[PDB]
Amino acid sequence: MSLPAHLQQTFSPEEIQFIVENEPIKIFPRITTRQKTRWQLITTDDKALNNMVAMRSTEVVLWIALLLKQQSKCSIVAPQWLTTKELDRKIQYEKTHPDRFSELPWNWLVLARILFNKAKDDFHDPIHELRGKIQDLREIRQIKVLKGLKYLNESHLQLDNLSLLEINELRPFITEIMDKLREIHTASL
Amino acid sequence: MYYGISQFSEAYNKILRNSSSHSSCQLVIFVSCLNIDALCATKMLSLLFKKQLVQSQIVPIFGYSELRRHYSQLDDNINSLLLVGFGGVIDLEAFLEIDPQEYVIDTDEKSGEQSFRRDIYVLDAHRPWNLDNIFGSQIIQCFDDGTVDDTLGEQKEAYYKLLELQRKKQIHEYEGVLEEYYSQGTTVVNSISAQIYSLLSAIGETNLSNLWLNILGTTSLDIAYAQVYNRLYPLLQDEVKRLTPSSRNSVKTPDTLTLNIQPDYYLFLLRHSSLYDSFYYSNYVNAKLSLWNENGKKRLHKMFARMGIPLSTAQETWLYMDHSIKRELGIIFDKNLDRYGLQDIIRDGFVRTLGYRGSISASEFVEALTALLEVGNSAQKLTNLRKRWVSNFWLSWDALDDRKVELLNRGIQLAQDLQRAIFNTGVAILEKKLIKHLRIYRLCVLQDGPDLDLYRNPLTLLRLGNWLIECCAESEDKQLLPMVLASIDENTDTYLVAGLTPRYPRGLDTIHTKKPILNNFSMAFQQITAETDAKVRIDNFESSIIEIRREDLSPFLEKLTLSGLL
Amino acid sequence: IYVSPQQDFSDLMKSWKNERCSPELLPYPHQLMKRLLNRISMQSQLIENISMGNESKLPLLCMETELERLKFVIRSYIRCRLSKIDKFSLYLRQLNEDENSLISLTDLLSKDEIKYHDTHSLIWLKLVNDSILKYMPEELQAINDTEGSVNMIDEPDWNKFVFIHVNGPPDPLLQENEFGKPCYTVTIPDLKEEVELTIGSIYVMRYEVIRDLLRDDKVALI
Amino acid sequence: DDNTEIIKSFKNFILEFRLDSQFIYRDQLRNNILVKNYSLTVNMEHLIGYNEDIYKKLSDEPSDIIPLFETAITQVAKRISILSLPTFQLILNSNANQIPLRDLDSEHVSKIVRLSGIIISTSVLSSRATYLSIMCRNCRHTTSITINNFNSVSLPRSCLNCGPDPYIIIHESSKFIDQQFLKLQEIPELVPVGEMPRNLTMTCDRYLTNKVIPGTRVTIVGIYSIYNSVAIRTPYIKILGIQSDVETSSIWNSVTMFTEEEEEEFLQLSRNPKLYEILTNSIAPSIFGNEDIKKAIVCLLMGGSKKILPDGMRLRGDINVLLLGDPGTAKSQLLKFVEKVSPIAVYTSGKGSSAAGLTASVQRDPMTREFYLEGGAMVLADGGVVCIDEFDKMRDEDRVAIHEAMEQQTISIAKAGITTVLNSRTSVLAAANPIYGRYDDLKSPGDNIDFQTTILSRFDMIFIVKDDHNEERDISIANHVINIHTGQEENGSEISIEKMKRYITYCRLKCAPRLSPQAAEKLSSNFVTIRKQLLINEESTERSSIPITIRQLEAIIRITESLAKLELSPIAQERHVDEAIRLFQASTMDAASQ
Ligand SMILES: Nc1ncnc2c1ncn2[C@@H]1O[C@H](COP(=O)(O)OP(=O)(O)OP(=O)(O)O)[C@@H](O)[C@H]1O
Ligand SMILES: [Mg+2]
Ligand SMILES: [Zn+2]
Repeated sequence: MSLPAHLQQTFSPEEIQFIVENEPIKIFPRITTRQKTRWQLITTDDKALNNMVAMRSTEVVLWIALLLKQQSKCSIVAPQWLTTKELDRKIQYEKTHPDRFSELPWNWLVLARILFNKAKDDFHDPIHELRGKIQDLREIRQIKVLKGLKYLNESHLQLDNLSLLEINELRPFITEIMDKLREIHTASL
Repeated sequence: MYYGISQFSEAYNKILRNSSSHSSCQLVIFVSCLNIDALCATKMLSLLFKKQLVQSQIVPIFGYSELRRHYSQLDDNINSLLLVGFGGVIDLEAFLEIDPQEYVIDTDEKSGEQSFRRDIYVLDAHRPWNLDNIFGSQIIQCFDDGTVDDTLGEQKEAYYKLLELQRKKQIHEYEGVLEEYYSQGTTVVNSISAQIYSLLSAIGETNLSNLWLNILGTTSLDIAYAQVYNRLYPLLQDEVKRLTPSSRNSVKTPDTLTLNIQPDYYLFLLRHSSLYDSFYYSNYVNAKLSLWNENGKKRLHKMFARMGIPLSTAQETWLYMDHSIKRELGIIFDKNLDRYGLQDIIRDGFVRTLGYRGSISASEFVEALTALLEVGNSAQKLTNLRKRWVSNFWLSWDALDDRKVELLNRGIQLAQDLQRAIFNTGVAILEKKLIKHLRIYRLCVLQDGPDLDLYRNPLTLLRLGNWLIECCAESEDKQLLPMVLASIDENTDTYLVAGLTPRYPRGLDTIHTKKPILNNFSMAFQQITAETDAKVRIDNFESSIIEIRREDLSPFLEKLTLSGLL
Repeated sequence: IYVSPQQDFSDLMKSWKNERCSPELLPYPHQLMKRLLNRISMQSQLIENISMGNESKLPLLCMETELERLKFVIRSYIRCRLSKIDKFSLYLRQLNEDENSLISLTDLLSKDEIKYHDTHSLIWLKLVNDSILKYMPEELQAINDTEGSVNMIDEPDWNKFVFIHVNGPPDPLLQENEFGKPCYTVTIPDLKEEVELTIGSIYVMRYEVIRDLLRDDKVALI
Repeated sequence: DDNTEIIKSFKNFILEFRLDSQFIYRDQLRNNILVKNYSLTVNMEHLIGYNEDIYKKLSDEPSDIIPLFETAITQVAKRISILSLPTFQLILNSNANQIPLRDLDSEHVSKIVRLSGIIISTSVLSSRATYLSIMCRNCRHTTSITINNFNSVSLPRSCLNCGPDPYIIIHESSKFIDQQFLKLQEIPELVPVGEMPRNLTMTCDRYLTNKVIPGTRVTIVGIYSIYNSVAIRTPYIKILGIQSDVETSSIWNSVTMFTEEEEEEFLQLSRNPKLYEILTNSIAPSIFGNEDIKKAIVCLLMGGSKKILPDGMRLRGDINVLLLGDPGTAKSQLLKFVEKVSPIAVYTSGKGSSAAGLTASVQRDPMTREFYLEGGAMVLADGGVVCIDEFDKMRDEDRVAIHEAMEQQTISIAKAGITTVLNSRTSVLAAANPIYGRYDDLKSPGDNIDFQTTILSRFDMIFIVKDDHNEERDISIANHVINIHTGQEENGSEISIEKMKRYITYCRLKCAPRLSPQAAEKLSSNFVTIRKQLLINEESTERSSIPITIRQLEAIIRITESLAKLELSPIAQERHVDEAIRLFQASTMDAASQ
């Protein structure tokens, strides 16, 4: 009908990316917009862009930041959590606690991919090390997800600190299996 | 008018000022469909315009007729037009029926200059420049490499005095000097990619990808015009030195990119085939050993035996060849190649590597691109063939990207197959002694070969012509003579005649070798066509390549022999 | 209560996500959508005015990209709503046919949705009447019979499992747990269970039990 | 010391390799572990690219380095799958030059080599030891041994007083793996001048077992080692990777192996409105004319559908074709092409055949003195096509052995105390000449055919090809042959051999159409008409040599079902019935009327 079948009940990865790019990010403007034309946006705030000074930290939307970066008019400041030391600490936390998930940002995977593809020279640390750390974190979380999938039941279920992309990936299977279990239990009564 | 070497930045700024508006596109680029140098130059320009967010259209073109058609089909919103790889020799104003009055926008009496809605930029390496485009016309802008100021002052004065005008004697002298200037042949003086890189350096947008494209464009000329490559090599060396990181101690990473000046060899696809194949399917090796008969094969086997490389090891592919022999190859060549006269195989080339991927040299990359251009995959059939070639242009364009490596591998395989086919055709030509020798020139006509279809493309015919020129002609101590190569297609019943300039022995620095040899066949062909009546086609950009009807070749060759203007 | 364009965009995104992940058809935000359409019209006029008249090139690109993003969001939301209306035409018609029901399609749908619903229902009814229904006896000539062997009216799956993220008030229902964190308590009548939802925690709950919290905006579907 | 460094290097290669943004081997290992596939396939080009020193070490001493690689793979798998599993197998892929099987000699001892051949025999799976639990007879000392299957190991000679060899293996606590033996012959085209084909012994372990069937060309990557059965060693090959052009897994199982990209290529091809013409043109492109025989060969390759009734009766679903014609008709070339294109096929000469050759043979084992059954062309070509050239040359005795195979699709053996019923579901394509070498129209058909009616009735379609001297056809054939001698459409008018073979396999494993009532009515009417015509055509002097029985009705049904299967159509309509009837009239009734 109006909506395709693959877009029903779930978001496509492009939709998840679109949702992610609405979040703020820190940049270093390479031009001086502030006065001592004017952005007039209706979805986000335009005060930050107008009051932008060279080599001064400012906050804008991620998609606007990428658009500026394409023109080489701003250097994206990578998130603090995307450092080698912080990723190592998160890996250690994951290893020490086999029952919970590390408190990573809900958009860590999507943001990491976007920044690796678009902003490669902005990172202070080598890109390959960050890729390896992210891969290891992903495998550990996959092991935890597989272990936790054994407790599906007709009642609720809790998955704390799980990111948005992982939830999007797992939504079909988990939802359908739990729905069928609930249907069987309801029929039993 | 023309722009000097330092005016490239001004021309680029003019293009930015005029043809830049996000509302609609106002920039169109016309590209020669069968020129690797033009392909690389247009790729560099496309990346540069993408950086600045300039809306543009890229249209491959084959021949002057298609240029006229496409220009007639152009819209009125095109402020600037780019002619990359052609247009230098012909009169664009006269050819394109461009009348400046119909193209003007505003005229200022005080300024003395007129503004025109459309502008045309010519990036042509061929010579001689057409003085109408350089000194007469204002709409046509030419990207000169300094030739006009270096050597065309006297012709400039003569043309200006002709325009400004007992006087009959002065007019006679000026028109005589103009005719003498116009009487010379055509050659290539510089690489367009070099000029684009000079522009980028002027505006400071030079990086490693641009340098790689410049290297490819420059080395595309090595096969034919080695003097240009030798002149431009030191600058490429210096630029590679400048752009390379000082420290290489860091271990390889998946994203590491290397660009080294390593010893290259005059061998065919050494790194993507076997050593035996590399020596076998090389123009220089075959020329210096005559590998088209059994004696050449015996000599090659004897050479390989004296180098200490087993025949089984030599035929092994490059990747899996024994590492000891691969490491010693440089020394082995240093001590053994001199005996068999292959001392020229030693050379320095550019090799590019990506992290955890194979390493490919510039010559091999150019060979793959040319193979993709050639075999990648009455008037109606001709149009369909030219459409197929235009389509192949885009496969070649895609191969230039680092993400599309499968296309590069396919091009390498097609290059191997094409070289094998050309070798077979050359063996057939030489065994049959089909190369007739007339005092003025040599002649070779293909009529009943096994692979006649492959030679409808001008590039494949030029490849075969180069193979034949290097073999048994560059050697033998025979006086240099231009060669005529013709092929036949039954599906259309017409010929593809291609004149080829002679070449001095490769790698023989001499005063006479320093001087170039011009290609005079365009003038003779045009004169014969105008005088005769045979419905010949001179629509190809390379004026030396024409299409001749089946019946008229014999009279055409008779007139060519009797003309004596070759 | 209008606040600012940013809040309107945030509410539009929340509504889009909830509609995409919700089993039922949620009420239409009439005022918010009217404001958004008017703002889009004014912004398009402003962009045209600026364009008609090089430092100003980047801002214009930003305006155009933002307009495209907002248009895409609204388009996806409306198309999802139309698909849901397609899947629940008979349900609704039954809602309207009942007078004791509190809900009315005028509040539950926009005018365009009402027109689309009526037109599609009429067209499909004409097709099925000219094809199949006219041959069956009078007893089987009703497209919506609830007394048959299988009910023909497809109601929403009330107990569908959905992902939620507890955010709390932008609270009488709020209470603290043993560990000192704010929490919500909901019941599952079928299983006679009590589930404690902790603020900031992701859960996979049944839609029916979380319906009130979702409507009050205390939780949001992921 | 050095072993630990080698293991660390292999682990780093596994955990660090990447060509764009996917860690190929890490993800591959995780995916393999997910489906309980404890192995890892490594492309040697990637290993060379990552670090040439590792490749040099691997090539220098494969038998000592590969186990370290397996240990590294196991450690990485444990890291990636278990949140704090037998030894994993390493399978190699390479593009190095293939060494002829006969060129393998002393110079290639203990080296990784690539070669191709034909599998002629496979053994029964055996059991090897990996983890052994042992105990001493006297002091009862418990000990364990870990064994790798790469041979340059034994029970300790001295206990840890106890006599020599004091340890006895405890079986219930040990772990074993699977092992198989294969015999690889050299390709017929690669054999030297005037030499018999050479055999080579090969071994495979764990996940490389049950991968090949006898009679299929394969490419093998392995180590050229030697084992002492006194100054000599018996050569053998330790298989490290098997690459074949036939999906053996999908042939012996109802399971079908085809990538999603394949499945969707074969659906698009089936959607072509004129696939029949493409396949007809794709068979024997170098042979002029013979369109009807090419269509018959297409039908034979596709085959019909087999039905098993509730009462147990089974109906044949294979199509047999006979070619009786004059010399120079290109029958043998068609047979060779059929053998080349079919997924499974055996080319045999009637002259050079026997009863025991073509069914199964009782063979006594030299050692055990026990009788076993080997297999012949109709067991080796099970599920395929048997091309019996020179059909006429075959002795009566030999010939008579084929009837049950053709009709009942089984082989019954009662010899040397062996009572069994083998399975031979094959299609027979035979070529033969008349009694006098040409079909003399002066003599009656009965005098031109020495075949008894019993054998002829089993052939679904019989083609009597007569060479007629027509100037136009002669000139056309001469031009075609001259062009062939002196001399690639691939524009949708023809598909290569590999694609056709894959499509044949897919169609056979996917579709089994059925006749519609209209098809049945039309077929019954045509059968009645044909039988009435045959009865009318009879002459008092002789009875029809070419028979028309219920088998011909079954053959026509099979042809219709094969035509329907050609397009992946679940149902066969009158459109296919018409083509089947036309083919039958063009071949069998054409032969009978004469
Ligand atoms: N129509 C044809 N097109 C191409 N080649 C043909 C054709 N007819 C015959 N030939 C050639 O004629 C030769 C006949 O040999 P072939 O073994 O194929 O004959 P045959 O029909 O099996 O006869 P025989 O009964 O004598 O064994 C082959 O080389 C075949 O290539
Ligand atoms: Mg024969
Ligand atoms: Zn003991």
